Amino acid sequence: SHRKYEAPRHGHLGFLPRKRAASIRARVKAFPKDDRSKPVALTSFLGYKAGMTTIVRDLDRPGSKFHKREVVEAVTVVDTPPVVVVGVVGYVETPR
Amino acid sequence: MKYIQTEQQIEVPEGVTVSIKSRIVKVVGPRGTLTKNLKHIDVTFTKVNNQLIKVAVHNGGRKHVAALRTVKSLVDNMITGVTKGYKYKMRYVYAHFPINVNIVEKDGAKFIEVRNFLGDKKIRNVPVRDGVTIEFSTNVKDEIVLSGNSVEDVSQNAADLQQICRVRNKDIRKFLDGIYVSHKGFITEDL
Amino acid sequence: AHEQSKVKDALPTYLLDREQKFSVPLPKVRGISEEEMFKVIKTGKSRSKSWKRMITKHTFVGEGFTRRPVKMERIIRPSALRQKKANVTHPELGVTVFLPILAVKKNPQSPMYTQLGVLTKGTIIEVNVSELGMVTAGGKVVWGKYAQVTNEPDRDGCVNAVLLV
Amino acid sequence: MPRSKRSKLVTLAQTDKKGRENKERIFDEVREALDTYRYVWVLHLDDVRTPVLQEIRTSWAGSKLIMGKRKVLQKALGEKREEEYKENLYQLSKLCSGVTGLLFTDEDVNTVKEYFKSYVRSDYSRPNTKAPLTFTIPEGIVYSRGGQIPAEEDVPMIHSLEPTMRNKFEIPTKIKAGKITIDSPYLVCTEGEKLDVRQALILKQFGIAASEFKVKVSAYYDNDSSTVESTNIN
Amino acid sequence: IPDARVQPDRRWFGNTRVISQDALQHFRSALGETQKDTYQVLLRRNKLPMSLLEEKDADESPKARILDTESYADAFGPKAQRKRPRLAASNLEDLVKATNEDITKYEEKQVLDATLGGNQEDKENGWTSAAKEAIFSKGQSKRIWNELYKVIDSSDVVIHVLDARDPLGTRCKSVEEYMKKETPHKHLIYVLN
Amino acid sequence: AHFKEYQVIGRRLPTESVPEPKLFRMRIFASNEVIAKSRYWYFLQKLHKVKKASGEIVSINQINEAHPTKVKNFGVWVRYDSRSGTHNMYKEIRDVSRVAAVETLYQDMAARHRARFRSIHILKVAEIEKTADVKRQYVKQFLTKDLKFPLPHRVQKSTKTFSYKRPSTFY
Amino acid sequence: NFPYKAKILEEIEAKKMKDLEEREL
Amino acid sequence: KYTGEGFVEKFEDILKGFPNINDVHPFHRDLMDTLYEKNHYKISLAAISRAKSLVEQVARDYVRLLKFGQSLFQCKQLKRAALGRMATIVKKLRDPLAYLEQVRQHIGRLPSIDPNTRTLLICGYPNVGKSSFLRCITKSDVDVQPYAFTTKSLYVGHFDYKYLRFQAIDTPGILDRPTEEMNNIEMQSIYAIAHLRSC
RNA sequence: GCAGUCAAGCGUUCAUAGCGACAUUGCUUUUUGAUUCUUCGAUGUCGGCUCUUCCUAUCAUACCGAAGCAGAAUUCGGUAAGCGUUGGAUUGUUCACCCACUAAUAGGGAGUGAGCUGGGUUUAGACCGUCGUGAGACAGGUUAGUUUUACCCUACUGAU
RNA sequence: AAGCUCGUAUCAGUUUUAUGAGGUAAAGCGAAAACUUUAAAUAUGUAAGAAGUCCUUGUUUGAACGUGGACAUUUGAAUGAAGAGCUUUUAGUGGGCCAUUUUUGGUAAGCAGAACUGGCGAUGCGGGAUGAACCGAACGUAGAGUUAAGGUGCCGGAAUACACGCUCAUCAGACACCACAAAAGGUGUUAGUUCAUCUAGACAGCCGGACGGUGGCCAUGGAAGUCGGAAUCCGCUAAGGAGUGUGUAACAACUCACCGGCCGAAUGAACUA
Repeated sequence: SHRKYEAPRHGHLGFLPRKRAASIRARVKAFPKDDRSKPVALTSFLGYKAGMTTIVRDLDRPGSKFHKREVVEAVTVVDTPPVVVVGVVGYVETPR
Repeated sequence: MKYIQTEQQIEVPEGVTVSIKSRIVKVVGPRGTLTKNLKHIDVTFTKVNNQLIKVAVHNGGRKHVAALRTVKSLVDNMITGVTKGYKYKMRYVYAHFPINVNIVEKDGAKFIEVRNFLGDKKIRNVPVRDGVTIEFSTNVKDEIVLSGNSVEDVSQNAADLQQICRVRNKDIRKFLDGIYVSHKGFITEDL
Repeated sequence: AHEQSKVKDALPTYLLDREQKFSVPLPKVRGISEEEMFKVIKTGKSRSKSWKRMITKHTFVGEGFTRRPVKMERIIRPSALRQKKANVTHPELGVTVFLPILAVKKNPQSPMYTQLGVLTKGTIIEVNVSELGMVTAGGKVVWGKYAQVTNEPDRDGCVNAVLLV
Repeated sequence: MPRSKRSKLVTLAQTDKKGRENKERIFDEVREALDTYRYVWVLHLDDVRTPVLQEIRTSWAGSKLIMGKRKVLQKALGEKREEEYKENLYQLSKLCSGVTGLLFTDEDVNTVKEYFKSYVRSDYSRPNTKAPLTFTIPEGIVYSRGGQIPAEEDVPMIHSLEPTMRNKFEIPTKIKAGKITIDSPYLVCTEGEKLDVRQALILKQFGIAASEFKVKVSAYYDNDSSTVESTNIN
Repeated sequence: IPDARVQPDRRWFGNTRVISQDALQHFRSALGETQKDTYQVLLRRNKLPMSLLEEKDADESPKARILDTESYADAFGPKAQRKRPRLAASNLEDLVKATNEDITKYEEKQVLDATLGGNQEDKENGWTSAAKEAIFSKGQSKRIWNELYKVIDSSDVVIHVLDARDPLGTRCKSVEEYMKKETPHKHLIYVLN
Repeated sequence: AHFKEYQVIGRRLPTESVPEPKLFRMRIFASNEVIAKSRYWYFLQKLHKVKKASGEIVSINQINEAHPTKVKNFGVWVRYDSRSGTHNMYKEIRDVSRVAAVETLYQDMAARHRARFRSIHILKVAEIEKTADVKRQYVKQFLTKDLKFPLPHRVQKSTKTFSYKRPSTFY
Repeated sequence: NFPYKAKILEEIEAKKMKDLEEREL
Repeated sequence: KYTGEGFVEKFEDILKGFPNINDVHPFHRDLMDTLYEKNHYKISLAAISRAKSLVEQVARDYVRLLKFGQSLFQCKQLKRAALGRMATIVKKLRDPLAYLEQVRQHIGRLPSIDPNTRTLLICGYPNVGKSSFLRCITKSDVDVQPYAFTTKSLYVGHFDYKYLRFQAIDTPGILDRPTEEMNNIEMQSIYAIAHLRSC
């Protein structure tokens, strides 16, 4: 007997297993594609989530319905003191 | 039945020198040089003469002898492209929106850029294949000329323009617009 | 037709340009057993009684039929399987015509079915041939004649009979 | 024959292949004419319109003109002495050089030779010959004659001819309100041009019969004198 | 499994029912002369060849089959042959007066139907009347009608109960005509409850 | 198996009403004497109603090629009964001996027309005396003047599982 | 398509005499 | 049930699509009678209606018979019988559908003449040479070249005069024959003249 | 379906002894879309709540091909299961059908028989109807009516 | 079988002989293919001796035989074997599917009845990957050899053996087959059969002719071979339809079918596997 009324799946099967993360600091599993023509830059940073607050933004979005109108937005404040370099790691590209 | 030996003859003209080692054919003549990799066909060449070359298949089936005439004709098209040269002429026609076909250097490469096809705001970019020359005839309005030593490249790039301006979701009995190959010929005309 | 083109029962003037052993045709047919004729109907709250019987084949039921009371009704003849007409094919004249059923003369399986008037393959039925315009010598016109049912109406829907001329 | 072969396309038409017996009939008619008539000319009519041939054939009745396969006529007259039909006749089958006709006759040789010297009718400028003129198709709406009668005297070319004008004739044609139209004058050929196929197909398309036709007559066989005189009126 | 055979008998190729010509005139004349009294009921019908007897009279004949003379392909299409109207009027002026009458009739029809509608104008305001309630379909249920047909099939006398308040409203004529056709031998009686 | 060609000569058993009956001979291709003699009896059954029990074998003799080292064009005539009827066939077999030609034809019938040795009837085998009389192109292709062909892509059979050189398909 | 058709044809046509030459004394 | 419903749906589409020829304005009625035979038109749509009723009846009968089927074989035969009966119903309808496709293609192309709006017909011989009254007084394309009938149907154009909408109709042309010998092409012109309240 | 027809072929020895594809013809409710707005014994209890997956025989969305396809829309067909496929009204239930919304409201498998539940298998109460001399049983109809893991193994979800 | 009664040579799931048999339909040669020869089984009934035969000299033309004697042990075909019927008496057992071969009747198809014979029951073992119904196989404990059926790339003991062909499958096949879906469909490949054409030039290509009465008759706005209905003939021919299709409002033009020129040698069609 087929399913009588079709309904979509509850949840996402690509976020499995829903286990505890192995570390508190989440890994970066992909970094932006390296372009050797540009100067040397850092592809990420580390900070601490401080909290949230409210922003009024003067929205300049042409073609929108809120164009040239103030819009109240929620934002997240991440406390980011400077991080200090302490090492280098070199990665070779191997068939494994 | 397996034919004991079937042969075809590739006649080389006076100004052309062809070099064939391990079924890689280089053809050189007045208009430049062409090369083709024939290593997927099990076929045997032979210089019977400075003006004739014999291409042959020993103990071949019905599908294998079907590839001799293809190989001979491909080498022949090479020779005609390197002496006479191939010249495809395309004519673009329109009803209300005039097609604007220009040649632009996008990123170090060469492009045919078709604009305003039936009023499309989309810009259609057709890359120019290497060795194909895109020229705009002034004597006739709205005609493109493609020329090159390789019939394959010229014909493919011409067909690329033919298809980049395909009319979608319209009655093609009433919407006659597009870029059409009018004439396939040789650059010379007459020798 | 093309090459045969290149190679090169009288009627009156009002009928030109108009046209469109005593053995029975089925002397022996497949035998239908009583358990295939009749479908057992259970009654009661527990389906515990099984005397009522339901005919699974087509029947001709007559012209003044009424259903006897359900308490005294054993042989069930459902109203859907009751056939009133059968399209009869005349062998000589080559035409088939939708003729009413008048009676069931002989069901080959058993006389019980003839009494019940079931229409199966090979049953001899009497049909109202008054449309066909058959006249016997002596001037009487034939309006009733026999026909053998040549198909299995249970699995065809219709009753197809051929006329016994 | 093994598979993947071209399917022979047949249609349902009336007329049938002639076969061997028609060639036998031509052979025997040539033989009997050789026995009957005296003078037998060989006529070259390589590209001849049928009304011209029928007028030539009816500009005399007491003679006979026989065509057919060149090989069957050379056979009937005979390839060589070992297989010929009349004394010194193989010098004629050596002189059958294309579309050849045989003119059996009793008319005096002077009459026939002057007639075939002086007979002429116009034809289309068939390809592979020197062009007898030069016509440039005018710019604008092309008419049926391409300007050889004036525009008000001619009718516009059928719109249905434009695909042929554009593909088989390579003329850069447009359709402007249902009329074939070239934006610039187009020359087809020049006087003295060795015509290609498409030039002569264009000229025939406009009904340009500027060229002329006459019978190219080579030697004739005199039956009773049993010799052949190499007349040659090209 | 029985041995279902049918013997070769002469009885099966003979006539079974013949009707005399004189009996045909008799019954054909008697059919018209019969009258039905409401208190007479049919106990049992004579088995008669009604196909030879129920020949009514007729003042108009069936319209002719036109597809025999001109086909659909001849009427219209790429191979159409119908070039002239097959019933062209005698002259122009009778055509004109016929056209005037047709236009007058059509426009009067539009006017009279304009008295029935403003539902067309409701389409200008785009609403639709409510759904038919399922409670006004009750009684048309197929199980109820199956039950009735069992009751009719099993009854010799059928009482049709009528509400004396509005009998014609509570009269089910379709069942009456079905019984008059299909079961003439079952006796309808009205009871004015 | 590997064929031999026999003549098998027989006759009906003599009678008071007939001394010395007719002697009948067939040329028969078979692996050995016993199969060939049974083959004779089967054909003699079919040709005319002679029973094996009513007759005898007056001789059986192996027939060898007159010149078993001269390549001939053979024209072989065959009827058979596979797979849905009966047929005539004619096969050219360029070969040295009649028995080798016959074995080649039996292999061809097994390969193409899927017919067993009992389904095949050899009707006549003839050395084509004149090369102009050969009719099949697959045999007529080896008769041409100054015939040469290579054997391209030689595959070398290796008695060793491993090799220390990439093999060559030369000459 | 047998090449020696005419030869075997003539040979077996010569062998049609025996079926009628000998049977009667 | 499903096959019967499918056939009935196609037939209902056909029947509810095509115009009711006796309910349209008399001008359109006479135009459609001229172009298509009115009797053929109605007969074909009636054959469609008859096929619809018969297919409904076959579906009902064989649903009732399947209700008493005792085996997969008998029920399969009953389904095949019902489906074949619908098939022979439809195949007997070959000619009306062939007629109706051509009618639908043609009737969907016909102009949009409004009998009641301000119209003016262009009779006689307006289209001569390059000139044509309908090409010049309104936007519309009408073929012109001097032969007797260069247009075989009514052509409509439109223009505005004093801020009002007008339609102009080019009639295919008339010959001076009697009414019993005029063809459909000029019955179009005559019906257009006789019906449309015009100048 | 029955009864014909024709004959590509088959049999073959005789193509008339017979078979026989395709094609076709008669039968089915009245040729002018009116009716034919029209119902007629399923001895069947399965069905909804939650939830997952698969099938493609695709309803939608993607891309194509063919149509008098002007445009707009539509019809028919191809690849295609990636992704969706509703809210209610109804009656033993379910489909149907109805109303509407929707891009569409596709069709199915494994389904969820003591995961949870409604009617029915619903057992001892009772009432009416039919039959039976009766005790009673049924052509019926109506009503009320306890049902209880896992703490074992495995699976699965998370955790050492 | 506690048994004993003769074991005296008594038989046989077989053949042969002799005679039936369905006398089938076929011999050729009949006065005529229609019987009368004649011939194999379809694949099974009877008989083949020593308690049998001969002679006798008596009973009712008559042969049924009373009675006494001889035949002698190749004692009456082959092959195999050591064994009696019972007189006596006792345990289990009466349930059941499958296949073959006949035979009768069947219909959507399965099949249903009869008769016999095998398999299983009670039975392992080798093989079919697996297993009631298949193939093989005379079950004590072992050793050696050889095999059956099935196999020999690797799993896996055993030739990635030799040889002749065929096949390429965008879900091959490895598989049973007078089994079904199964009759067909395919510009896949291979081998064949029949017929036809061909140096009087074949197939494929270009090129040319493709005509004249004639725009045949009728129809109608037009209809000229080509919207249609009926004719469908003649002439001139090498050939050319009162026209194969594209086309035109009608014509024009192009086209094929049909000839012919160039080229040069094999090709086409239908069928079968």
